[PDB]
Amino acid sequence: RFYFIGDDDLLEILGQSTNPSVIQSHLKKLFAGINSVCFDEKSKHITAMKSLEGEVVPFKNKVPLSNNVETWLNDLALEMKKTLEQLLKECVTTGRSSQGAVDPSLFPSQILCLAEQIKFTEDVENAIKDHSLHQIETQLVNKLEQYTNIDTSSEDPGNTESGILELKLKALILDIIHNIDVVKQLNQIQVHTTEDWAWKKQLRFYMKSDHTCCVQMVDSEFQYTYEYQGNASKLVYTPLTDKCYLTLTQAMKMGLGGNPYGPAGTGKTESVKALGGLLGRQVLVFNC
Amino acid sequence: ITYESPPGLKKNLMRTYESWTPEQISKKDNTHRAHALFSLAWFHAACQERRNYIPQGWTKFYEFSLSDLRAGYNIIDRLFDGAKDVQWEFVHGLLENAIYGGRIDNYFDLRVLQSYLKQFFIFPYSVSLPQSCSILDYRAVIEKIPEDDKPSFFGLPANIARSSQRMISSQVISQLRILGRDREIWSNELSPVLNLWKKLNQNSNLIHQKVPPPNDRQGSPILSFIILEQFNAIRLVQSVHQSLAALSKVIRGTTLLSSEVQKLASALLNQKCPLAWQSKWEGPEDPLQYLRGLVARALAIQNWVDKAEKQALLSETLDLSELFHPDTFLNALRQETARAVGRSVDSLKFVASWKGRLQEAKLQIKISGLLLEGCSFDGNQLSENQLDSPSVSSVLPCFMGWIPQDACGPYSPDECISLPVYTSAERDRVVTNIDVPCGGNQDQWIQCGAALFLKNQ
Amino acid sequence: FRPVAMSHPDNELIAEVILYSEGFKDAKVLSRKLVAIFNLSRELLTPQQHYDWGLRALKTVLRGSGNLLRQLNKSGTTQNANESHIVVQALRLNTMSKFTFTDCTRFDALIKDVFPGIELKEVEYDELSAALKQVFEEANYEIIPNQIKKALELYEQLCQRMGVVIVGPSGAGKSTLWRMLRAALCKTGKVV
Amino acid sequence: EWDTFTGVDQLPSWIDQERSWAVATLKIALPSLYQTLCFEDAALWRTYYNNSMCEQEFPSILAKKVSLFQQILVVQVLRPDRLQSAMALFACKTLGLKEVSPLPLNLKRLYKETLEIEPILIIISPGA
Ligand SMILES: Nc1ncnc2c1ncn2[C@@H]1O[C@H](COP(=O)(O)OP(=O)(O)OP(=O)(O)O)[C@@H](O)[C@H]1O
Ligand SMILES: Nc1ncnc2c1ncn2[C@@H]1O[C@H](COP(=O)(O)OP(=O)(O)O)[C@@H](O)[C@H]1O
Ligand SMILES: [Mg+2]
Repeated sequence: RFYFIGDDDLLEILGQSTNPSVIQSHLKKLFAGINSVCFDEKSKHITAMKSLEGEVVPFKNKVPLSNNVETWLNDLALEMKKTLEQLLKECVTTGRSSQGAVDPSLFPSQILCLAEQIKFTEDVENAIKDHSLHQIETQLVNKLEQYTNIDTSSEDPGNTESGILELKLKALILDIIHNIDVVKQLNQIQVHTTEDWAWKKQLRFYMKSDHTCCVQMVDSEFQYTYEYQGNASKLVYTPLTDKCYLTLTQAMKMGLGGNPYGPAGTGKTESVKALGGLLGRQVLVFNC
Repeated sequence: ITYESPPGLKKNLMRTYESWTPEQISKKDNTHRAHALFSLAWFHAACQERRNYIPQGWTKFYEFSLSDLRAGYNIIDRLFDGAKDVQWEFVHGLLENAIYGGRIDNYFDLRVLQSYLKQFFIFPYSVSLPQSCSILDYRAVIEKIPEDDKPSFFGLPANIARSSQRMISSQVISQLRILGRDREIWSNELSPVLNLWKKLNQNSNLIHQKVPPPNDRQGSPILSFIILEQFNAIRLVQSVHQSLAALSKVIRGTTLLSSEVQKLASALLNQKCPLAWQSKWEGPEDPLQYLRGLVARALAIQNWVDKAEKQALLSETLDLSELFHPDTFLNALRQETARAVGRSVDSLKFVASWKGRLQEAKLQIKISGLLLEGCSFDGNQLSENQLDSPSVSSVLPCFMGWIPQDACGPYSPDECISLPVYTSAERDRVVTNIDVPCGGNQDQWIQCGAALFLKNQ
Repeated sequence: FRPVAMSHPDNELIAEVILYSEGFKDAKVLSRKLVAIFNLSRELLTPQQHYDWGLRALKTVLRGSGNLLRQLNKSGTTQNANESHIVVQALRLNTMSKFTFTDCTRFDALIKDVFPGIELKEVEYDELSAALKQVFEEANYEIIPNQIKKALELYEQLCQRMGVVIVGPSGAGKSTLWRMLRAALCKTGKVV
Repeated sequence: EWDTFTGVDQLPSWIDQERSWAVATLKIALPSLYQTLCFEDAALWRTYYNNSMCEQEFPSILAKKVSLFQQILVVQVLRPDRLQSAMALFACKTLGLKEVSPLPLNLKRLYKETLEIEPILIIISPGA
């Protein structure tokens, strides 16, 4: 990752291999997700990470600091990926039970949105196999009504102390509206089975038996690479993004790049970062 | 080696089927499968060969590759050697949404691609004698296709070939004419420009020597439009007169040169128009025809003022040739109707008609003089063109007004087709899109590429 | 590569889903109102070089409405007409800056035509204008209300987005604006 | 012939003005074919003026008094909606070629012809 750090900070991180002020001042520019970290009671381990607004996720194990800098940066990378992986499994494991696992303090929004989309996918692919099931559309309408009603419980207090993450709700409403429109169009065309291409046109988030995600469009598939994004502004799913997503995923299936274009001021630049957000990669926007 | 497209239909099919290898086509499952491969081959060949007529079959020259064709072959491989009963829908769905529509920006070319994709999943039937999975019969039907090509295979009318061969013949004759073979400013390579100007403006000294007052918004929003129109017109006319007086004095008089004089002289010697003139108003690339159109609108807008001072602009038959910016005029009508009715401006619609006066509209104005191509217009019915069909067809007049939403339109929704209304034959910018009564079988009227031009000259 | 067409986005769908997500309830009416304002204002008003009605101006006005409804529930109560009254101010925090005199009046006449009686409300704050007139009084200029309006306008834009153009001819008072807003803000605000 | 070919009337009545100006050009330039043609026929030229694929519907009375190049002079003055096929069959008759188009461009064919003294310059076009 060091090709984007200047020399001026890189020799600091090589030299100051124990200084906490250096780590909190320059670990932000290395991993874009983590804004700051904590320290344990002797400054010998790192136990948590933060966000811009203060979204805090603990790590599943302490991280031993040392002098050789790669020999704990590698530990950060592995332990972040393992922490998000086990946290996703725990969330989906409680969520596929009958009762709701609604506890939005306990998980970051990155796992809430993903768990809701995976469970949505498996339920709808049970549905179209079994029955047209307007019950599921009515269930989504009532669930969305519930979230919009609970949204008025945090809006009136607003600025409190040690209470944020009304944003985890607002980053969930949009995916629910997406699912509303998908089920409504499946109702309008009356699709018979799963192999009908009006379902496989739509973006699918399956689960693999190794418990890791596998984002799969029409036939091309990828893997979720567990980059911790934190809170960020997502996009409204206009039907132009259908065009964009399908072209880029088929181009990646053929092993090529992708060149969106058009006049000035549309959304092509942020669409790529949005795809990288929905996929689990990290995006390094440049200028040429 | 020049590395390009084949110059004909069956040439393109021969190149295609030479590029295939026969073990690809010869699979066990045979009969319903290679005919789809021939459909892909004909579709690729057709979409490439539409490009010879511009802007008719496509609005620009879109780049279609052989990599696109091989990607499509990959698609049809994964379909037919995929399990059962390939939906013809999603072949053209994925095909438009990824491969061939990924070149397209205008909407009407997307419509044309939609029509070919819907059509080719049946042929000109007499020329099409398909066969079984025998590969050399697929080779031999190509020789059964004739040498010369016909736009009836494609959908264009027959006057297309007349205009095309006139222009291409003049091109090749001038090109073989090439193989046989500051003083010019002091000479007369540019004198007929000034000569046409002196014929346009010798008895209109008021029309290039009057000053309108700089005005703000009056009562009704149709007065302000025409006053700004008058002001912009007189401003552009006097700017042109200055830009020609300078280049007149450097030739037929006693003065010296600047750089902008050289810019005007260079552009007019190459007989293009300078960028300063196109900064104000887009005109024809002929500077002569540009001066023609300009002086015509200069007479016109004074007549528009004379008949619109008395609010008699509702009764008289008028023509949209004479508006520099006609959609702003139509949106001024939108404001006057939305103010006269007593309803918000967002809740109106724009529908014109031919079978009588508008009932539910607020105002009715007679607009005629439109020109049409790609078809032959009649009241209540569009008729196909013929061999001896003339190119430019005039039209029945129309009644235009603004209608409130969720009201009964004069035409039923599933009997009409939207047609763009361009500005001239170059097909550059879109004014509106009026509906015209089709009466079923709309796909022919798609693949004709029907248009409608506001005027000419 | 593999080229993708990204020419036209939508404007009703984004504007209704955003307002429905941001706690506001009546999105299905007001989003269409916004989009019609954009289309008419782009369509009939005189085509100056420097105007814009892209997706960025829309995305600005939506957050300009979300912030006002973020204040007016934790700082008070909620009712009917204020919910459609907010979007006029949250639109005029952007759109007022571009105009001339007469085009701003005709834009106001268009705002009356889309929204019948919800016309006007002015600048809320004045305690910075006291310091601004103080700093003009210090540096021996004159005091013109137009300069005051433009300086308060600049502070609004600088809070709103990242970069500001100040278009103007030669010598016609376009650098003294930021030059005095510097000291007038620095007398109370932190460090400029 | 070639110069008036490359561009370097109250007597006809059934024609257009657009062809009539070229009629005046042909009459002032080459009065010999003007005499041999007898333009006031209105019997055979009425038939020729109405055929589709009119490259081969020549009036066979004059089929031995008019050369191949003078038929194209007739075509250009009467109907310019035929000149491309007219030139095409003119060249195909004078050179015996069965098509004015070339063969395709299989590089597997042009592999074996070349040799390492000179290289192979592949000119491209847009989309190639
Ligand atoms: N309130 C005021 N009363 C009187 N004069 C003023 C006032 N404010 C500014 N001026 C005068 O206006 C003049 C130009 O100011 P300013 O530099 O902002 O114009 P400008 O357009 O930025 O200049 P430039 O054309 O160099 O960019 C200054 O000389 C100043 O004296
Ligand atoms: N689908 C969308 N939903 C919400 N906002 C969007 C969407 N598409 C674009 N935007 C907004 O438009 C702005 C510009 O997008 P960008 O990708 O930079 O377009 P461009 O590169 O053409 O300027 C961004 O601020 C982005 O937030
Ligand atoms: Mg200055």
